[PDB]
Amino acid sequence: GDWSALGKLLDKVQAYSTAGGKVWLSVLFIFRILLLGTAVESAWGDEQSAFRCNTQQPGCENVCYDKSFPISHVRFWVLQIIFVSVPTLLYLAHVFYVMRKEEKLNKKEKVKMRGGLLRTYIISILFKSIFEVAFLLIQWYIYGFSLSAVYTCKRDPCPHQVDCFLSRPTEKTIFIIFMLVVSLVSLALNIIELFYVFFKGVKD
Amino acid sequence: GDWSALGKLLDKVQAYSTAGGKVWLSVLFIFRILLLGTAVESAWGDEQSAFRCNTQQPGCENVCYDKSFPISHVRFWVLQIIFVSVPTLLYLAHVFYVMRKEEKLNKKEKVKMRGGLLRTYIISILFKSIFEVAFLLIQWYIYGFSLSAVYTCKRDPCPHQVDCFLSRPTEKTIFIIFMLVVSLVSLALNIIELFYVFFKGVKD
Amino acid sequence: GDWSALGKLLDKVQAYSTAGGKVWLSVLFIFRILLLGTAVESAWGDEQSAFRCNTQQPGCENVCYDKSFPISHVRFWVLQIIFVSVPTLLYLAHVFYVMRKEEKLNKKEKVKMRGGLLRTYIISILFKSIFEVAFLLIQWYIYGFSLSAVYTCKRDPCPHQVDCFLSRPTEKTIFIIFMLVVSLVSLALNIIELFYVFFKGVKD
Amino acid sequence: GDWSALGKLLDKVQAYSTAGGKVWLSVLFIFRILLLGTAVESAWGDEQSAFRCNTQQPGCENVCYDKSFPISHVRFWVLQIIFVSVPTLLYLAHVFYVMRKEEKLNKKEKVKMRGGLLRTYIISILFKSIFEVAFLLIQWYIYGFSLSAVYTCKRDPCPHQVDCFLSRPTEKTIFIIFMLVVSLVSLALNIIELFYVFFKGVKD
Amino acid sequence: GDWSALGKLLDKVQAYSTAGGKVWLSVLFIFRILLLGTAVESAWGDEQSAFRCNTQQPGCENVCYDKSFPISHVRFWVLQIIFVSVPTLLYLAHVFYVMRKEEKLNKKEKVKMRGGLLRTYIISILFKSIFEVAFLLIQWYIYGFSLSAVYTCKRDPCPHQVDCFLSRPTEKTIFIIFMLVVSLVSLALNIIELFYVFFKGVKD
Amino acid sequence: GDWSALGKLLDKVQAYSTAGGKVWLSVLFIFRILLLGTAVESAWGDEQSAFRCNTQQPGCENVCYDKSFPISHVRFWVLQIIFVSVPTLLYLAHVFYVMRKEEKLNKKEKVKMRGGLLRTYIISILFKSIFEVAFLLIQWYIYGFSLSAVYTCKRDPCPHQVDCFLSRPTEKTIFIIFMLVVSLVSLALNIIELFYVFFKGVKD
Repeated sequence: GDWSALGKLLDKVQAYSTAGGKVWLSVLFIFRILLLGTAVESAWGDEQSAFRCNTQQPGCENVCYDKSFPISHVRFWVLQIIFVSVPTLLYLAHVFYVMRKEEKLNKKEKVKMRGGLLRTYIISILFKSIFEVAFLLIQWYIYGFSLSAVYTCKRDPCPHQVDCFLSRPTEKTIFIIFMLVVSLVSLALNIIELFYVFFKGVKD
Repeated sequence: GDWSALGKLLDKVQAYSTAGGKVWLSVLFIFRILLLGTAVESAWGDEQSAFRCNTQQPGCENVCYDKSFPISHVRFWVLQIIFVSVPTLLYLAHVFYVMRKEEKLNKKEKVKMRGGLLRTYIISILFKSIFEVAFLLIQWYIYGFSLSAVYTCKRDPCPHQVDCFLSRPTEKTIFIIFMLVVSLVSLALNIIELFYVFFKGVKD
Repeated sequence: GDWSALGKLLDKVQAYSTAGGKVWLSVLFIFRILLLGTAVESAWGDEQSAFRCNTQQPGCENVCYDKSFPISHVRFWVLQIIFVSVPTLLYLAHVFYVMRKEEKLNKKEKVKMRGGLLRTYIISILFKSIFEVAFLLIQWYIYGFSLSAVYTCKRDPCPHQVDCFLSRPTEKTIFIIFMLVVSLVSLALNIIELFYVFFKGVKD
Repeated sequence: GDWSALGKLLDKVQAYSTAGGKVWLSVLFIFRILLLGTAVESAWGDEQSAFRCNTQQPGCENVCYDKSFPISHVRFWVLQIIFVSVPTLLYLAHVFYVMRKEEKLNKKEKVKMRGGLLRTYIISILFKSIFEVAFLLIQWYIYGFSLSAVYTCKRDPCPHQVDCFLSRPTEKTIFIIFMLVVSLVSLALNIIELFYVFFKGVKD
Repeated sequence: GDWSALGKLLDKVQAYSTAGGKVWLSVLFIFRILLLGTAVESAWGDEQSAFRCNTQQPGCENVCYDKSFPISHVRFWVLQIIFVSVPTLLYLAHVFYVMRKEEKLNKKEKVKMRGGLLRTYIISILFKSIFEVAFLLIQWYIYGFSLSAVYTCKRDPCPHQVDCFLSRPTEKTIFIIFMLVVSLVSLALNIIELFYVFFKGVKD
Repeated sequence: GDWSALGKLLDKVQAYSTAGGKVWLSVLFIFRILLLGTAVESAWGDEQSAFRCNTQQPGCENVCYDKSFPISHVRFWVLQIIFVSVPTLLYLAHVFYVMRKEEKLNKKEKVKMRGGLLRTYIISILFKSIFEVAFLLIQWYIYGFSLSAVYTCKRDPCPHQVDCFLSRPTEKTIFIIFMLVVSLVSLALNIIELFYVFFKGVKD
């Protein structure tokens, strides 16, 4: 899919944010949206075609593939990258609205966070952090962080137990670890950014 | 398909609309057209190929797949997103026409909704609301909001009853719930926007 | 295929046409070219692969698929949208030529249809109307407006009669009805536009 | 393939050519390059996959498909549209070179075909005409203008005679007739353009 | 693949090169990069799928297809078009560097090849010529300029000799001849260009 | 995938870097990102489909294909081209920040590496070199630089030993050698660039 919608929006916020916001925008840009279109989208290509279980009964393969995979991981990461990118837009909307109000009000005759922009900023960073830890918790709860080559399936209308074999488990586990460590360092960067901003705000 | 037709049209209306109109345009932009191209278009890929019923008779699979699915859900959502996006264009057309008439008439020597723009605005929001509830009612009438893995098919030229097995029911039900809740909060946002505008119009 | 050839041409005519011409250009833009790329192009994907007749003889399927379908409907609509879009270009060419001649002639020292532009306008609308009714008549003559799921085929080198089963008849009939009603309201809009223009031309 | 190479070149010649050159550029633009990307490129999709002959011998199908088709028609039309578009570029190159020489020479202190531009113009139109009739003659010599559904193949390593069945003969014959009549009216337009230009050149 | 990297680079050299350089850039533009994306990329589509040898042993087909084809021809032409396009970039780099040095040095208070630009020019043309004849020599050494329909394969783990049948030999031989004659006239154009430039350089 | 993210970033650094940095940016541009989209992405197309081992047991092919290939080479090169392109961005970020600070500070009333830019420059080149040699060492440790046509597989649930046959080993080994020699000359260029810069820095 095309990812040139947000760019004409995240570029405009890359004019009047702090340096930690700029480097977080840069890592979100170059390490997630770029990685998702390039290679990790190709690896999930032959998802259901190469999947195979050892039986002769018709239609058991679809049920076992369903029970193994509630969702593919790519659409999970896309929902994650949508939900971590909503709650920073309203900060841009608020500063754009108050800049418009400033340019309206001053003519009846820089950037400095004061008054309420601190509040919007900290609740935006808090929402980003809690969405991050929520998505990571859900991914650990459902899938874990390893994929075995052999799966045991125990669902109707198949007989008692069947064995199924995936396709490319190693590469997928590698990319799962990679997206995990990217999410981890993004959370750590947000935490140290909020810590530095609060320290400078109590220092001034 | 390409979705860069309307953008050169919905951008121009994102200059002189109210804030509720701006946030509704933003959610229609980022949560529907972006979601439709990215991931939910991929999941309906192997629609008819992976579909399978348990028989030996030729050609029964096409009839049972037809009787199960009158339309795919993606084309239904595309028709929905067309019909909720027509009746806001004529508001832009009317304000563009009267702005042209203003710029023609004033030289023979902002934005403020007065006279008839209230009427066009409220009938546009009313048409959007009734189209929304009509599409949601039709989707509840035909499909429901859950998909069973096993379907029973009872059509000629197949014998009496046959069983059919779909592909990925869980992920599709998840995305159905997701589009449902997006439509619900869009309707609620339109209702509270019209309520606020009528309250300010009787307040002034 | 790419549809960004005409746009740099139909945009230029969307500067100096009447309001009925503008709304006809808008409906031709948003309801045909947009609909053709998005969803109805996907539904004709597995056209010949899913087609199947009940025999054991090799090669009968191609002959029966040929006799059922002289052309696919999508290429028929593309030829229709080409032939309804040629005879409006020469109006733009004529007004561009006479505007160039005006800008050449005036310097040797708006828009108002006078002299011959009425003639070009009415013959353009007449050609559009007769091409519309010709294409609709041909589509009714060959295909009708419904598709049965079962077809009886009676051609060599197959034996006497064979039965064939299509793929997704319901969705295709829905989209056929949709393109029909779009063509109908386009013809009605052109007729009422010409009626209004002739009434204003005899009123003045 | 992408067809946005020549456009940044045929647009520049659509500033200082005659009206017959402009309408020939317009028909070459809208009726060939647009038609080739949109629909007629889709119809040649399942070219070799759906092709089938009635035997049990391995590998005969490739030899019979080769002997039936020296080239597909689409690549033949692409070579035709390249060879009819080369010998008009050097006219633009010559007028650009002499316009550069004019702008160099005049400062040491419109368009009017005089001197040698007549010669370049008539040899360009002559080369376009002879390439057109050469390509049409070759297409009539090899293929004819009709496709039978059944073909008889008589090549080693197949036994004596075999029968082969194509895919969609009717639609392909329709598009062959269409490209033929487009080429015919292009040749007639070039001839009447050269006739009018020579008549005006002997009239002056 | 996308070929809009070099264009923003070969366009800039199409401002200050000689006329033979301009026509060589034009033929390299319109007859190679355009031809490679359009049609000849489609013909190598079903490369390995339609390939077939007559045996019952598993896996022999991959070994015989490997021994027949060290590389496909398209990737060979892509490497050729990279290696004939590197050694002209440094000429642009040198003239850009010395133009920058001129614009730096003159303000401390056209194009004319003098001093060392002759040397860079002749070694660039020499490198282009020797790379051209090297690639053509290698292509004649490995493949020849004709493809038989039947191939005899003599490799382990297949038994003694097997026969293999290609797909579309005639069309591929046609395009091989076409790329050959394009390379030949490019080499001849470079030779006559260098001859004319040296003749004018000894004439002055 | 799209590779037009970094371009709007590596272009901006191609304004104020040294000549060795410019030619390294040029070779990274034209010989890696261009080569990866064009041809070497096509050759890894039928990766798992054409792979085949000689057995009758179900599902052994996926396990043997997994044990042969931990990752495909293309995604390995993509991770390499990401990790060699991160540690040059912060140099641009630092010079942009200090140029902004210069333009802020000077108004309270070229490029010359002094103070700390030397330090950032040498640690950037050092990080690029060590990442290059690390990736090359890992590729030599896992794969080697040759691919045999026949592989012996010794994993459960297959019986004792099985033989597997790849697809196109020769072309893949050629491209492996090609990417190897490109990486080698990139490392050598970085080394001689740092040597020249340190020699000029101790010369001044």
